[PDB]
Amino acid sequence: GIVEQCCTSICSLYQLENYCN
Amino acid sequence: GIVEQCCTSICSLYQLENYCN
Amino acid sequence: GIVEQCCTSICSLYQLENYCN
Amino acid sequence: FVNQHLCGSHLVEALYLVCGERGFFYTPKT
Amino acid sequence: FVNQHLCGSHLVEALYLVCGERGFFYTPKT
Amino acid sequence: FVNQHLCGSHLVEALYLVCGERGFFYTPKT
Ligand SMILES: [Zn+2]
Repeated sequence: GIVEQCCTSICSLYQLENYCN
Repeated sequence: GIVEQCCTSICSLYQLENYCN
Repeated sequence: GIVEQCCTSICSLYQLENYCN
Repeated sequence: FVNQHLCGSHLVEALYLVCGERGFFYTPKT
Repeated sequence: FVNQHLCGSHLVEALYLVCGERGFFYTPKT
Repeated sequence: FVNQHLCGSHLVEALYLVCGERGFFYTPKT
């Protein structure tokens, strides 16, 4: 999830846009 | 103190309110 | 540089002012 | 874009800029 | 509320929201 | 002044306050 994809690992722009509405 | 209670260890809401006026 | 002087090591006020214009 | 580990309020700020008008869900589960 | 180690300007911001009108003393001694 | 390791947006904020009207160049190379 949000903390394992973007804080535990290095995300990107579109992995972060996945958590939008 | 403030750095050992809330940064070195995990504080709460009311341990943080202790450092108010 | 900027990341090795001020993030990898401990900078100061005037080492940070070096990166101004 | 950033090449890093976004954590805490940094992580919520990134989510604030990138989504914009859509908004986001911040769910901090492990 | 947060379940974490509040450090630096995060720690001062937390102290800013939670105290409010009372204000706070930030004293960073080890 | 701060006696610490300034990293990320903290590092850019420090550079924002201290330079002011002059501005700055943020170049994050390793
Ligand atoms: Zn931070």
